[PDB]
Amino acid sequence: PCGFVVSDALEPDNPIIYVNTVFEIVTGYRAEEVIGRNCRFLQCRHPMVDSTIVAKMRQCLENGIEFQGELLNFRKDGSPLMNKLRLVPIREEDEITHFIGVLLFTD
Amino acid sequence: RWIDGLQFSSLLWPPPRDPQQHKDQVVAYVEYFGQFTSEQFPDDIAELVRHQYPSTEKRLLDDVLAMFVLHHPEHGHAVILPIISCLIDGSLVYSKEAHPFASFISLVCSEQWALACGEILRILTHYNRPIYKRKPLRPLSPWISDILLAAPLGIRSDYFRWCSGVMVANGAGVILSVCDDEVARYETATLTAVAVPALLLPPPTTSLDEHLVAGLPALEPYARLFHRYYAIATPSATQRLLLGLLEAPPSWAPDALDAAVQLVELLRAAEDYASGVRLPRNWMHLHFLRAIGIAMSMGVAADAAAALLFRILSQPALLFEATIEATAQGIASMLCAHGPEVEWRICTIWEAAYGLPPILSWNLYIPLLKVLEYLPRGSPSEACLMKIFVATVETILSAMSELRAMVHALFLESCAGVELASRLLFVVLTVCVSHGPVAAFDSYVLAAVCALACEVQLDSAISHTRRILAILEALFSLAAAMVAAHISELFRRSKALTHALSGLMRCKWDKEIHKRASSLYNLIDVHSK
Ligand SMILES: *OP(=O)(O)OC[C@@H](O)[C@@H](O)[C@@H](O)Cn1c2nc(=O)[nH]c(=O)c-2nc2cc(C)c(C)cc21
Repeated sequence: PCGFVVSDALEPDNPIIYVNTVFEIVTGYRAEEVIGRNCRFLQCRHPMVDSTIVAKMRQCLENGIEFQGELLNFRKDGSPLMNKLRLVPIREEDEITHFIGVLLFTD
Repeated sequence: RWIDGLQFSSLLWPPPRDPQQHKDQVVAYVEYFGQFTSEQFPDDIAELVRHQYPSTEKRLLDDVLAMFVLHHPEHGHAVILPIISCLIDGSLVYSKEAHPFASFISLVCSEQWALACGEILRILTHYNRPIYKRKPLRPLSPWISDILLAAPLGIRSDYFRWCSGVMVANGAGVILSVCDDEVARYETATLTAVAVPALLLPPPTTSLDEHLVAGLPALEPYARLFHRYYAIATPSATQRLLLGLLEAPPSWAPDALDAAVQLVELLRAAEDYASGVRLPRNWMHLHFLRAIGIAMSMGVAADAAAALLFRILSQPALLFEATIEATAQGIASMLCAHGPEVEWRICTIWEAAYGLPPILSWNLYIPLLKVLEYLPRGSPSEACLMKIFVATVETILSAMSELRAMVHALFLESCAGVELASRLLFVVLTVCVSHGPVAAFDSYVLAAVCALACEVQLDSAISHTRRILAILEALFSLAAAMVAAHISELFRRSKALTHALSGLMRCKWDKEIHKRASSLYNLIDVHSK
């Protein structure tokens, strides 16, 4: 079961706009708390989440390339999971206006 | 010396059954007792009571003790207090038929009688502070109750006026503890029924001097009392109660409105912890909103209830599952029933309430949606909530980007109403173009549509697509032809939306999603150009 998320890359830090229903039920974070926030927070940082893999995203995010990787993220319950994120830059004219994260949670 | 004398009298043996000898004999001892009244008298009776009590037989000593207090209230202190101390000790258990108390309950059931009665209650109040010697309790709370119970309504009302300080133990403490003992041991609540009018409403005018100089007490401690009274009070009684407080003179209340609102705070607060009595599910509407409107419907009394709604709607915590529906449903109903004239006022009070004051936020409007669902079609009330809507949207436009989440909510949260949300989002978009913000609305649609379109193709997820198609399908239908031009221009200048619609068209996994997706598309085509 994939959870989905979208970011407006035209704003600063790509704030979230959409949250899939399963994301709402497997992160405890209903849409209202996380919209306008970037998803920088799902790992919060916390020392044990791999520092490199997080930096590899932001580098990959600038040029606008697909990134597939796997971090451990935790609900605000503190209970941790890990997913393989797929971040998909979407563009048309062709400027990266939106981002789509397709993350598949696994505790 | 003299205690030792009456030690073998008929004072300690059961009262003669003859009424005439009962009366003649008691008349004789009350004069023997009262002959002394020396410095020693309190010390004298104190030895007499602890030594001679408690016994289980009915004795003539009870009646001499009880009467001497009546004929000499000046010395009620020296008589009751030895008993008070043993009640504190545990020497005496208090039974309403325990025999020192059997008669003091009986003398109370005539101005001489009233004063003696009064002082008995005035004494027992001061010693009634809580002790622990199994919760800690107030030792003399129940005795006050049975005396107050077996008593005319005139003195109960004056006991609570005196006790709460309308004109040593906490005044608020005893009233709560004697009102509970009645509820606790008896199965009714008549003392709390006289106490709540006693605190909120002024003395009766016929009692002039008292009436002129009296003040509303501090209502903070009697927050349970009001809950318990309002939990049981027939709805007609509370509207009698509220109006009386509303149209009281200003010497009574600094601001009666502040106190009427304060009362509401306390029943709401006591609702979370009160046990045994639960307020009705429409308690905010039933005991208040029903009444507050009618005042407007029926001289200057109507004028003061109008100040309450401005007060009620300038502090929007009334809206703060089923209580919200009923609270919201109630607001809708008081609007409809009262008449066109009052609705125009209610609505203009509402506008003056919301800064047209509190700030305006989308979170403020989530409750009014549940009110608006119940409103009828085309009424000025609907217009008023939609007018406050535009006010909210105007204000948010003026960092955290509440707007981005708002549109998500109308589009998909089901907060609810596809009928409303189509109408609501139409307003939302129209405000953004006036002022960028229009990109936000432009941007979210693609994100939601395409993310949900991808999820379906790859139970709740399919349900939301249907809703978004219908909201957009209806945005075409309902500057109604003008927004339609914008959506069609939005869809076919972005290749992502273009693809997502097409796959939805051909989806048979869900019957209604592709009937719907087809229609939206054809609507895009015609309004595209
Ligand atoms: O500054 P930093 O190096 O911390 O940034 C890297 C990321 O942590 C952050 O910038 C986001 O881009 C990462 N991100 C997620 N990070 C997570 O830990 N869990 C997730 O589920 C994430 N989903 C994301 C989805 C999208 C669309 C983006 C753009 C980023 C993202």
